[PDB]
Amino acid sequence: GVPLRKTIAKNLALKENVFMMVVCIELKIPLFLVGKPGSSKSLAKTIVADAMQGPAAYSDLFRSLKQVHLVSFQCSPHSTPQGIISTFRQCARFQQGKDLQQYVSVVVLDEVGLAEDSPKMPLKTLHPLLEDGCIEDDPAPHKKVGFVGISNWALDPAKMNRGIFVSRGSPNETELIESAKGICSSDILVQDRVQGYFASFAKAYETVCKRQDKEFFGLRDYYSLIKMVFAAAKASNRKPSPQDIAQAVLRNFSGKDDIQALDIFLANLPSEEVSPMQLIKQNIFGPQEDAESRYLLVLTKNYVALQILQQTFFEGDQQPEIIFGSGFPKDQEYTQLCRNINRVKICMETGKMVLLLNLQNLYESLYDALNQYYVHLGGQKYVDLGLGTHRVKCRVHPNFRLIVIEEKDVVYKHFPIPLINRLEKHYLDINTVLEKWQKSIVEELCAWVEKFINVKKRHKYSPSDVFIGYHSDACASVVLQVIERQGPRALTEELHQKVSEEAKSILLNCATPDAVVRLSAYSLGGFAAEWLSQEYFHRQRHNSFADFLQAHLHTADLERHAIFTEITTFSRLLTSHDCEILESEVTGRAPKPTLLWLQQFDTEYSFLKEVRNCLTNTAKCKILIFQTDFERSAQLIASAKYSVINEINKIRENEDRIFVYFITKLSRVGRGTAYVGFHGGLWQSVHIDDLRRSTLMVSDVTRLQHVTISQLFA
Amino acid sequence: IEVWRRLVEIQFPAEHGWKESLLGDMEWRLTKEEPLSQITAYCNSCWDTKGLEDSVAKTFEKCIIEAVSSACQSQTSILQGFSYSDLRKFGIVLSAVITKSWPRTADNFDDILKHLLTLADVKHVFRLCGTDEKILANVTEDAKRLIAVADSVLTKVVGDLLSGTILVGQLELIIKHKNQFLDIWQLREKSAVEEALDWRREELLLLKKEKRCVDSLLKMCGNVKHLIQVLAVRHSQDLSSKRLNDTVTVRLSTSSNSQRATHYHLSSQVQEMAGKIDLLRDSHIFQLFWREELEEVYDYLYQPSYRKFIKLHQDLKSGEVTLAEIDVIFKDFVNKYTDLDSELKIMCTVIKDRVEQIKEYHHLHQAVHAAKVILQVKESLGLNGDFSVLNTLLNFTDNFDDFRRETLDQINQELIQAKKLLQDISEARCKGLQALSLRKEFICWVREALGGINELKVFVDLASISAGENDIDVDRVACFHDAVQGYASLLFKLDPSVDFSAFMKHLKKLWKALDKDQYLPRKLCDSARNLEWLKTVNESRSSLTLATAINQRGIYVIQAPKGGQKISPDTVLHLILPESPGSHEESREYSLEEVKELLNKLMLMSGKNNTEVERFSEVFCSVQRLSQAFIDLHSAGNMLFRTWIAMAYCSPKQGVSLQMDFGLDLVTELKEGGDVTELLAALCRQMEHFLD
Repeated sequence: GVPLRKTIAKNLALKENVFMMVVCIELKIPLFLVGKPGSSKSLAKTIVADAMQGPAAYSDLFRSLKQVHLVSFQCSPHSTPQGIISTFRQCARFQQGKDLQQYVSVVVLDEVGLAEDSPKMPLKTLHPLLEDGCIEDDPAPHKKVGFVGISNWALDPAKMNRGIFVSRGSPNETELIESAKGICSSDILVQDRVQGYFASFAKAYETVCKRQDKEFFGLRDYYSLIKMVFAAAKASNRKPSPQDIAQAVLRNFSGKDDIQALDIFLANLPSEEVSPMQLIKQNIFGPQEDAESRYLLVLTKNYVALQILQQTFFEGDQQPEIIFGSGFPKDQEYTQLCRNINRVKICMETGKMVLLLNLQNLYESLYDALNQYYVHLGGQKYVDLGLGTHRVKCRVHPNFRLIVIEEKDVVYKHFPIPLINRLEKHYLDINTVLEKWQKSIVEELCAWVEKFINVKKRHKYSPSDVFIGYHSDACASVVLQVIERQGPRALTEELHQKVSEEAKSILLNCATPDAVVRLSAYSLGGFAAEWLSQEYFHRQRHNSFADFLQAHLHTADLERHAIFTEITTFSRLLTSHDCEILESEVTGRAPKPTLLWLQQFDTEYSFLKEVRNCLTNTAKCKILIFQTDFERSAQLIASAKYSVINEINKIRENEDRIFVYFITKLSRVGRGTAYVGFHGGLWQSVHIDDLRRSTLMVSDVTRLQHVTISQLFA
Repeated sequence: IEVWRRLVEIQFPAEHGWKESLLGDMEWRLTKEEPLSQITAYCNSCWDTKGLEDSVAKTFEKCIIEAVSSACQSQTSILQGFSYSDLRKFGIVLSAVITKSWPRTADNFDDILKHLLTLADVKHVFRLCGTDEKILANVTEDAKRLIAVADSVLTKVVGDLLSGTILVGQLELIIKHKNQFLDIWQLREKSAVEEALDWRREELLLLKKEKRCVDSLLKMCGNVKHLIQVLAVRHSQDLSSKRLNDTVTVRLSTSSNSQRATHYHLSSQVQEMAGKIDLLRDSHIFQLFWREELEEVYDYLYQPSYRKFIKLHQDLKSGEVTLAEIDVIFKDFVNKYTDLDSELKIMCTVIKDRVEQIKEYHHLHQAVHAAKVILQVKESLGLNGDFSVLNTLLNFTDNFDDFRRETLDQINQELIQAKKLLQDISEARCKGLQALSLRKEFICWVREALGGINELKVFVDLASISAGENDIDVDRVACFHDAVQGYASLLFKLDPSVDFSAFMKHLKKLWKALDKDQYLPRKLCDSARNLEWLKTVNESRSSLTLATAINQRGIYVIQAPKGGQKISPDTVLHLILPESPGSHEESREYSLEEVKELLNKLMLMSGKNNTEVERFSEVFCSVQRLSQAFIDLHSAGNMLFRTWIAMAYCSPKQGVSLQMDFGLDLVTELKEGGDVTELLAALCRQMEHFLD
């Protein structure tokens, strides 16, 4: 009677849970459900809610049953009894002035076990509430409400008001095979074609669950593998190939190091190769049909995955929207959660991909949105989003994908297991994208750098003192940017040489003139030192920001309408006078370059308003300059970068070119944290010692190399 | 080179770094060039007639060796079409090649074999060595030792092959690289195997075929494992490192044709059974027949199912198959004409549109369904024209049990025409008409209330007022709107006495209405679900309207808590919403909790240009910041703000945007206009500086 997606496992667990939920809601029996993630608890919740809508039910069975209104409340270790009390009071109010024989309100407590031994002891209030709905106030009929407590963690029966408690255990091989068949029940031909691998998959899943230390993998991964194989065989109209099984396995059983998931799964079989890049592409741009895949949980180190994604997958106007924790001084509150959820919902409605980078706090609000348990209305699917007590169904566009970027350690340590199991995991670092020759190039570059720094040389410098913003993954990001810019061209000796040289140049572009002069000197001249000096003082532009801007405007990618440059300097930041000089210099090409100071904005909305006022203009070439004085400034800089990118994406309407220059002032010595650059992706990193025009010394340096202090006065 | 030699040989004290720096510069000038060009120069350009002892030549050779190492780690062969004028330099290059290209674990027969069978440089060096013997003198003793172990590997592989004692892995790789292996063998020998390789290939193919037949046998029984529970040990054995003559009886020059008893020693009966189950493992029909322990699976399970299958095949080729187990079998091939044609083609081991009968038969069944649905719609829309033309097909199931014994073309003649009368009706259209027929009260209510499409918009507008300010509640209108628009032909402008012909000519409109939006039936059904709310719309605020009103007139009041209440944003801050001029409302008062609930609503609402929401959130955040500053000052013991009240007007009221009163005699009432957010930010900065 209730409508269900064909790919849903009509297994014993779901049936039993739905039966029990319906009965205990119609009769108001406290029902507690416990089971590992994927035990069909929340799915049963959504199905039960969408089923017994009352007169609006899909079947005559539920048209003769009480109408249900859920009031969900995610229990956490930080919960308080007041949360449960307010939830029960809200449910009662919903029941106030209604025919309790044709309407019932249900308090749904998710993750009850999280609050079992909480010091605040919130569950101590369930016993009275479950009894009469009133702690101390007088009882009443509309206060007695239904209760469903879903948990993936163990519970104490003494806190259940001696209600019904259903603890489901880890299913067995035959249960897994039966579920796999229920998933493939849509087509019997494909079901028969794939039925051979069910036992092998179940055995491999049990082996993985045993081997793994923490419950990283779960039932949802097995089910997603079965669905992938089923859809592959259905689209192929033929027995699944080894490469299909491999793709599915590595799409659903990847993300951990200990578990290989391939040698375990095959174990009787050969396919050839598939990289996490292809897997992420399949998740985002997978080949009417409910062939929907879970959301991604890209793990990485130092957030390189963000730049890899920005440069590799989406490079046109299809860019996603980045949700991030505002690093501004005053925008650190729950209003940030509200804004981020609004943006998530707007993207869901519109079909824009989403990138969560630091939002693990937005999981009490997206919990049900990641389960992918949809309810439909007219061919459109709706999933529950939430803010505090508020929880409502938001539409989901088919083209909507979500990508979570986080650090491997943060995930393995603080991420809740169900959140992991709700997502498709994959590890993405530079090494996972680079081939062998490129890694050798990285090593050659590290060596060439250590030479550059010190030749033969009385002082000992560090690469961060010569290459501003240098860090561990600098040359790696350089080579990645290089190969991504080149295209898909294959290996070649000439290509190796070209990559090495282009990386050398890109690194030098963030070097100091002192360094190249030192190299020319301590090398007593030399072909290499002089070639680099030429590249630095003649081919490139570091004498001032105006010359760099001229070169960029004259040699900017025509196709790309947004160029992002991260500049670093030691001199004083620009001012109205420098902006006026630039305007007088860029006349006819671009209007007055807008200049902004991140330290002047106390909130992200003010920054966004300014960026929009600057972008709302009709100029065909808009130059934006965001100046900061490093001295928690990295968080602000990154937040501003993400905001600028998102805003430029929202106004991706024409071919108007948008140049962006983040200018960070640094100290040649330092006074604290170390500045980190080479963020790669869509970010040309540059170092300009002094941005001014050198009125006093109008000479381009490398001219005082052929002049004495005496000839200056001649 | 003359200049570099002259300069480097100047016998400066070695503790100064003259030769070092000069040679570094020369190496830099060299490395720039493509490594291939470097090697071509080192090998052909005449520059070493004055001995190679000079450090110049040593550095050149070092750079060339690095180049060769890189290009070998590139697996891009170098010696292809390579010309040499010097044999010493070319020998150095060849030795570097043989050494670097060699695997870094070059003691494993397997890696060495794959390396000499895959890489091409090996072929070229073997060919050169076989053609010219002088180049060998120019080869290093290390490369010579490598060549020797390579020739030993080849001799061992050939002894095996011609003898039949080879590992399955080596033989597989050799067959994969048969050409390269043969060529290297001919080249080295110049300083049988073909027929041997062919025989070993046949043996390997036979072994793999037996393995595959066994795998099919196992997978077949693997289907009933949920009902009924050595060969596994053998078939599980990793053949990769097993010996051929052990598994399969290799045909050497020792004996001519002879049956090959493989690792299993299958009884020819099991051999035939396995061949059958293997050529029939891809048969869904056999997969079903397999459904009704140790062996005896032959005639307890396999033979009954197989004889039933052969009888079924004979009937297929005859057309005598009956309809009953036709329905039981081909139920899964509906709309799968390709799967069915292949399941037939596989039966010609010993017609194409003979099975069309089944196909047509399926259509007939579908028609019946459609017919029933049509009847239902005739009752739902209350038609009157005659529709008993399908009652024949209605009594089809009143004749099912008597029809099944009627074989296929023996089915009947009459329906052969009725099928063509409903052949146009697809299953999707059947579902549309089904959604229409299941719902009757909704149809009557629609005919009554609206009466016509022109009355729809008005209704829709009203529905938009009482939708509910959210996604599903708002979409409930677009649904039932697209519905009344698509199902209009059958709801309003249909004559109640239009029989089959006119009825189909009318449904010609619903055809397009559906092909435009394939979700129309879902919309109609979800509307019929919402009949109560639609009637509610007929018989007759929002968070966005409230937010707009707050922006236009709201006044955020920051105060010191009264009644000794604790100091907290809930106690310090509260919003006042004055009634609009003339409106029967009053000056409502909202707490912080209510404001933030309204904010959550605005964030999660339909949102179908977030201008008012943005201003609301901005002003709310500014006021919260101001309240926190006031609280912090209060905690620090500041007595000035004890009686301080601030009223921030979300919109300028009489030119006043912000107002402050310390409740004192000296300090008069302060007030200022302009933008509330900038002013509040300045005030908060000032209050924070004052706190410090």
